Amino acid sequence: RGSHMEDFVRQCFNPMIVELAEKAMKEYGEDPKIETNKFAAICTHLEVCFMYSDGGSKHRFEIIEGRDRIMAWTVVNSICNTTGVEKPKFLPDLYDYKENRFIEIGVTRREVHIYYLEKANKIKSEKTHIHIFSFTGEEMATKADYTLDEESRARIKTRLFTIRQEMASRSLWDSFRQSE
Amino acid sequence: RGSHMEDFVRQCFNPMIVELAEKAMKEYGEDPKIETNKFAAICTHLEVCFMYSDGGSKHRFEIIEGRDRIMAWTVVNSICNTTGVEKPKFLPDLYDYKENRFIEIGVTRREVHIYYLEKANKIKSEKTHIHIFSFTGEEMATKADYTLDEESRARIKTRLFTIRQEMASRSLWDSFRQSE
Amino acid sequence: RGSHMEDFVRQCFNPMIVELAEKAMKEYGEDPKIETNKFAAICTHLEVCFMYSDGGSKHRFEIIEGRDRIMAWTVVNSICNTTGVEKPKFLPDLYDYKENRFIEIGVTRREVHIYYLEKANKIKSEKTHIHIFSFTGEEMATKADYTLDEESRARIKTRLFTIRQEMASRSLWDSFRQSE
Amino acid sequence: RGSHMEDFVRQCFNPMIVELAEKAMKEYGEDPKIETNKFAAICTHLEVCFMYSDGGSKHRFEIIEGRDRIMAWTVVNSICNTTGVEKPKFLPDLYDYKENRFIEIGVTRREVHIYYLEKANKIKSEKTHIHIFSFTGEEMATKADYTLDEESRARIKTRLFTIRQEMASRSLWDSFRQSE
Amino acid sequence: RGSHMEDFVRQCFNPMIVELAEKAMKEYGEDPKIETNKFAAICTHLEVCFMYSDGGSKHRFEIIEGRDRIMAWTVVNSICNTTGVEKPKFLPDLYDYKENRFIEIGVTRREVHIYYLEKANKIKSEKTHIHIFSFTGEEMATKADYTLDEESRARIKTRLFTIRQEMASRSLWDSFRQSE
Amino acid sequence: RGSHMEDFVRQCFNPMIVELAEKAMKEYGEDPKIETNKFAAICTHLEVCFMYSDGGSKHRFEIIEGRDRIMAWTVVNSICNTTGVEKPKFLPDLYDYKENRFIEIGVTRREVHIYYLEKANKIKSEKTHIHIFSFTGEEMATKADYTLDEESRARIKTRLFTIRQEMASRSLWDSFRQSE
Amino acid sequence: RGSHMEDFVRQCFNPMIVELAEKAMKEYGEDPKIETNKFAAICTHLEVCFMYSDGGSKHRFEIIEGRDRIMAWTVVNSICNTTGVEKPKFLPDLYDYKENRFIEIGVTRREVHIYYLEKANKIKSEKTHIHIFSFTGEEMATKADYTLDEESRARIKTRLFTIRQEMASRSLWDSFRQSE
Amino acid sequence: RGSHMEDFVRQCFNPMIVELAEKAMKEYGEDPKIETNKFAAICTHLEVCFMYSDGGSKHRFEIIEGRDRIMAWTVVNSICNTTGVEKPKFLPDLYDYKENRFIEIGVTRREVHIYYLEKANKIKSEKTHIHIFSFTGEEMATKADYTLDEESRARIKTRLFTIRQEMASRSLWDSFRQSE
Ligand SMILES: [Mn+2]
Ligand SMILES: [Mn+2]
Ligand SMILES: [Mn+2]
Ligand SMILES: [Mn+2]
Ligand SMILES: [Mn+2]
Ligand SMILES: [Mn+2]
Ligand SMILES: [Mn+2]
Ligand SMILES: [Mn+2]
Ligand SMILES: [Mn+2]
Ligand SMILES: [Mn+2]
Ligand SMILES: [Mn+2]
Ligand SMILES: [Mn+2]
Ligand SMILES: [Mn+2]
Ligand SMILES: [Mn+2]
Ligand SMILES: [Mn+2]
Ligand SMILES: [Mn+2]
Repeated sequence: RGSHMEDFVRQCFNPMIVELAEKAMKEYGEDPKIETNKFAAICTHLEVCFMYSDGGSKHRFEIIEGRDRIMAWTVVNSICNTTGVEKPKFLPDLYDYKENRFIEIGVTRREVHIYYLEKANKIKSEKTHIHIFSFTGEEMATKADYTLDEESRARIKTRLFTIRQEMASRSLWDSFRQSE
Repeated sequence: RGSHMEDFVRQCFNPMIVELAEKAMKEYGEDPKIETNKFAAICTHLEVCFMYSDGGSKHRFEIIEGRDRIMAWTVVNSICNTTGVEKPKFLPDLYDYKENRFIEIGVTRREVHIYYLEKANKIKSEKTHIHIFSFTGEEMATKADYTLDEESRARIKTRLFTIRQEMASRSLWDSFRQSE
Repeated sequence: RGSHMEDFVRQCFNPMIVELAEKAMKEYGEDPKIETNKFAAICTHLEVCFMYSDGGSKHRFEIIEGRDRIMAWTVVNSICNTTGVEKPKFLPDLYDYKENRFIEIGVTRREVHIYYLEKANKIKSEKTHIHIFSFTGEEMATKADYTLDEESRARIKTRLFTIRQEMASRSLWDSFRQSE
Repeated sequence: RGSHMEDFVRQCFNPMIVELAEKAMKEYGEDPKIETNKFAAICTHLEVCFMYSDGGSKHRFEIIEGRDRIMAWTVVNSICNTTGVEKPKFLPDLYDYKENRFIEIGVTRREVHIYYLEKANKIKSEKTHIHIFSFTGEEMATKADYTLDEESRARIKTRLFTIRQEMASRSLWDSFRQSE
Repeated sequence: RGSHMEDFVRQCFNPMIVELAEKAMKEYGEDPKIETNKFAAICTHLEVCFMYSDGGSKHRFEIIEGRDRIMAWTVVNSICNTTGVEKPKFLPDLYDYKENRFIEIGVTRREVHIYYLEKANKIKSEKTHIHIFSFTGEEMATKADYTLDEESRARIKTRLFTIRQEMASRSLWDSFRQSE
Repeated sequence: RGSHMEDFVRQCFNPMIVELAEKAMKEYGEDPKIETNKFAAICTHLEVCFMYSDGGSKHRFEIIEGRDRIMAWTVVNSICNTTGVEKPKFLPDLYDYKENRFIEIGVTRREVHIYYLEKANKIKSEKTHIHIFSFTGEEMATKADYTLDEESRARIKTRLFTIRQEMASRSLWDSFRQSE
Repeated sequence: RGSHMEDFVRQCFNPMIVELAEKAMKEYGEDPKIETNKFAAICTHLEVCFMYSDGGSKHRFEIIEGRDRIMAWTVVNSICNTTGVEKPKFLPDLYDYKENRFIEIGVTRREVHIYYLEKANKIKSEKTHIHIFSFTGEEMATKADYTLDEESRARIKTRLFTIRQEMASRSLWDSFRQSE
Repeated sequence: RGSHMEDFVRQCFNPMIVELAEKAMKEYGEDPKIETNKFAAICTHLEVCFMYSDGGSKHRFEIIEGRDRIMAWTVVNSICNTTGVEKPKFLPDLYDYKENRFIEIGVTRREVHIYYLEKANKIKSEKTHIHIFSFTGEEMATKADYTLDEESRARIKTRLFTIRQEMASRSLWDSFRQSE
């Protein structure tokens, strides 16, 4: 099928992220060789989730994203049945053992304003925290509480803009921006 | 002999925990292929001990559990002969170099209330600290002093409930609960 | 979902075989947590293919099985366009650079007689070689030409009978035999 | 307990051999810290078995020794049920896929004459091949058929004499010789 | 600069080949980000050289290609000053210790006829052997002496056609063919 | 060409530093076999940059030095487009996510006074921080703000003096000092 | 030569410590196969030095012990020429970048009182800090300043008593105690 | 001390050869930092011995060189006490299990004629085989029996001439040639 996107994705993200993105995609009946924009996004969203969890303290976060659907919900339940938080309706990306809340991480090519309202209206889980980033460098978190310190968040932002430049250097960014 | 428990134990715990559990069992004349509930427990108790020691600071804990009987007592003695704590009658699981006390870690399928009294009456070592967890998510430590911060203990609790769900998903939990 | 088969499969085959079997299954819309007999088979068929290719000389075989559909056909075509053999209708498992032919490897719980006729009638590619094994220890190859020497084939047979005993030790063999 | 033998055994054999010897010993209710001569022997017998299997061609031997009792018999049965050799009464050490026979490897501190008769009278399996070595450098195989070529057997002999010198250098050989 | 070729090259060849190709290119004042066809070729020519040397016996070939200019000539000289072959004017790719000759390996997108005459007229070293391959599957060696056995050469040919299909699947083959 | 410097450089710095220095040199049309003093310097400057970034907290610094020109500027831009700092005219060595500034690291064989003025006059980027070290042990940073704590800086200084002694032990220091 | 000590030393300390101890011994014309008590001591003193440096913060200590004589003095000089501390007459074991002083670590089988006076009278370097430990569990540091926190020092003490028990379990302790 | 030779030796031979050469030198009271020509030779002689043993079949040679004096003689004795060859007076470099003889490998900067007579007159062990090489490319073995096939010996010769060129490129060869 031979997509420039697909070769760029494989040279741009580390193999562990690429393998994991393929699982979720196939597990949801999507094709990384055909749905190449979504493939690029899932990797990106995956790497952000991973840097995010790296920002905290040793035992701070439980990583929900990157597991398979059944096991992701298994840990979700174990978390709810031991802390007592309400079981979310939709799969979150993380759990903060420090603040005792679930995190939903979104990565957008539009206004951080737009995505967040979209995610807040779908959630209505109240307790679940929302933290979104954009490819231009803005972030936006519930109650203005950004969980991590500035430097951990600054790096994520830097990485997201590197991915943008690399995508645009290959004339792929325009098509990627119109994907979301 | 072919026990569902035994295959689940080997897929659920990491190889280092499984090897170590087998040593202790054989070293005490028990068979992991036949005593599969106890095999599952020893692994679990082993993993809890290991996460527990991971919760502290770099040099905080000496790990007694997981060594062979003779060497476990050797370090126990070295600890007593250098700090001056009373030599316990029964093998503890850890030593806290911060609070200067031995830790006994128990993992229960009953009320944290029941196990602790059972362990306190057998101990009578006074100095030795007791910290027990349950598979439903409660903990219970001497003098309400839980040694680790909440997040390290929360993770242990989460893991213990994942093991429960996985065991029950395979219809093994009922037999495991009636083992203790 | 918790299948004894599924835990046995993961403890019985090496991780590389299990990962690869899952790809092919998901890539063909099958579930290893639900289609556990087929999961066990695909692993077995995979390990046989791998030992088989290990039997020859250094550069003897090209391994078609275990690649993804698109790439498996890519090498198939490269092989046909460089040797000149007829392009098979169905994906083979190997290519013999020594005898210059494609190999179809089957693994059966029935008479080696039955499977081979089934595979010969579906093939009709004439050139493609067929080599089947059973779980009881018989083999059966086109033109009585068994490609490998006796010892390489003897080991495959031994392994196949170990898998049978292990499956039956866990009361899984009866259900597995009725799967084919 | 502190045995010179036990420290010498651990410095003289590689960790994989030492771990494996401990399994078999514990699995048969023997103590390597107390039965140190037998501990030294089992390691030696283990290393000989391993070099022996290394002497053949790639797929020549199946290694029975070093597995646990139940799994060693499992492969034994798979071998018998696929070749058709008679199932031995006693666990052999190897299987020769080339000559299609089981091998019993013995290592002696007495006359190769004595041990072999002892092993032949106990066996009576007829088909099972016997190949014994001594610490002084002699060997002795059924039907004068020594399976491996001279060089592979010469190395085993050399190693066995190195172990003797090292043991005697530490004044352990005399007690070891009187063990058998 | 963002070349589809360049991303495909990095996903198609192993990292060791890509690193080595970059050295030679930079060492000769060429840019892999700009001269992407030549970048793709040098990798290909590199991988062929490496499989080629893998075809012989253990100590058969000395690999000249892939070293830096100064060190490649150093070994060339050591080879000439110890065997007595004439020192080539141009850097060869290999040395055959079996046939005692230097090998020049070429990889072409034109007729194996054309490239070979081009390489023979430039060489005039007489002793130096020439062995060329094409992307369609033909080979062509001096004195019809192809050095390796058929299977080693068949694999090279297969790989070369896989690279062609992958390049064309991405609409890169047409531009690559017009590069040579 | 055989330079004592070049052999000393390869035995004195770790392979990762040596490889990276060669890239930058070749990427700028310099020869490490001929420009051996500059080769020694680039390694040194590289190791200082690396220890420097190791001094901070986990996510403190982004390392600009050691990347290739195009990618170094890519991250530079991502940093500027996400924080809003002015885009430097010249490539810096690091970015401090804590103090939000770019760092220029210089290593001198002259007065820390001289180099700094030279670097300040060329920079005029105002925002970019300057931190220089000498081989005799002095440092010198903008606004007397030395970013790292004393111990991290003390180690760099120690290492720089070890390199001096080693160079002089080989009678290479005099020529190296006259290089700058 | 075959010393029980020598086999115990090799099973008791990790290979890196044993290799390093042998260097220093040979570099000073001592034989670990003959001077086995001193061999045991140098390992012990080495492991203490290593745990000690592990107690501090990331960049706290420079490790002098374990290097070869010439290189140990090279770093010593670099440290003196960059901080300005007086160059010790005798090789210390460490440097504290936090407190800016050299550390001499001694390990004794006598009264911590005796060794320290012996080391203080030989030193007279004033600035160099002295910190000694005993095999019974006492420590003793200059100005009652023990550099590390209690837990790091407690572990060293525990380890030292384990080595004592292991040595005595093998009837080697009595001869070791009379060595010092 | 800083010898160009010593830096060249460390960049020219692999770390395992350099470590091993240092052992033998220190074990014989020689200094690689001062006796740099002998240091270069011992490495060279070591690498030749290692390639030599690599030339044979899997179990062909026992490597005597590179062990410590006591252990080298231990294997020598084990070889003699199991084959029955005469115990050499001087330590050989190898044992050929194929031809049943000890090998003395010499590497010369003079006529292969001179060295061999020197080694034959000192030996007088009759049975011990002698095989010498020169840096110009000639070899010379007892009874014109060169043990290995031409290609294995050709590579050794090539390597020896590379070392010569590298040494001379650094103006070290002249001093090295006058060392022998
Ligand atoms: Mn998600
Ligand atoms: Mn999300
Ligand atoms: Mn316990
Ligand atoms: Mn417990
Ligand atoms: Mn197939
Ligand atoms: Mn098939
Ligand atoms: Mn046996
Ligand atoms: Mn036996
Ligand atoms: Mn070339
Ligand atoms: Mn070529
Ligand atoms: Mn720079
Ligand atoms: Mn700089
Ligand atoms: Mn010291
Ligand atoms: Mn000291
Ligand atoms: Mn020698
Ligand atoms: Mn010699």
